[PDB]
Amino acid sequence: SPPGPPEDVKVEHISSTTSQLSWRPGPDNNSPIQIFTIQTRTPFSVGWQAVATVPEILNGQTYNATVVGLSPWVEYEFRVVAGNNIGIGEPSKPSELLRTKASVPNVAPGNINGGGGSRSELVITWEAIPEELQNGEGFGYIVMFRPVGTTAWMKERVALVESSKFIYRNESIMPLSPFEVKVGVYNNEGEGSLSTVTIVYSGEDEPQLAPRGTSVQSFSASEMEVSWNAIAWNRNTGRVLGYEVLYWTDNSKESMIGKIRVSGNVTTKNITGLRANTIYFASVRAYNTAGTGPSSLPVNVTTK
Repeated sequence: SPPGPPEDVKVEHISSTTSQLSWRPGPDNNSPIQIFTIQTRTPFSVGWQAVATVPEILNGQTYNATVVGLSPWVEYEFRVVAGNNIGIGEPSKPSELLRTKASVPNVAPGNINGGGGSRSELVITWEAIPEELQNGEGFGYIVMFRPVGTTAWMKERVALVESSKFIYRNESIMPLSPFEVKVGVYNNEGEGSLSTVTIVYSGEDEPQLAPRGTSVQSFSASEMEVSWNAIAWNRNTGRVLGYEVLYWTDNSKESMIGKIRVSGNVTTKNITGLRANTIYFASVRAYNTAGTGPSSLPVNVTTK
């Protein structure tokens, strides 16, 4: 028969990314055990995970091993499942829950980006890392930036693992000035790794005027097509990168608002997935990296 569960699983010592385990074997069930497997479970874990050991294979006479590949400052518990050459035994009762010792963070955030804000702002955004990779207390992000062609990095720390936006303010800078930026990590244990570099631009002035000549037309029941005039550019109005089309309705089934953007010089947008035989309003506004300008005068139509 497959073996009974191992007994008295205890962590002798635990460090940052490893631990020392000891266990007693369970009943042999007439078939000599030749294999032991260790598994692990954390709060952020789904059930139990297999885990690597030193030795990389545990034989039936092995009642001790070091577990490798643990995440620093994470709460761990371990169980041991015995194994036969006839079946796979039942898993043991978990060790007394314990937290691994802290270490500096090893994983820089992803999707580093930014742009927008005012003419005297550099706005930097990243994706806040998984909570289990803080690896210690007092965790935060290291935002590093510099003008292109400058050598010295400027940097400023941002506490809390959930934070994901930094704004640098400096009246000296000009609109859409390029910057080199990268974001790293830190905690009470010191500074961890940084991200690769990408380029982010300073902000600019919002568009000042509203698009005119707004009209709507409907050919289908799922669709209405909004139109308007392109905004002429004079340097004292903002630059117009494109147009945002707002559309709302107030029917029996619901009331909703929708946003859809077009890029460049496109002055027509067919909106899809609409409700049949329904009153819809539209309204258009120009956008650039800094946000939107004023809305146009609304128009309306009715679906087929």
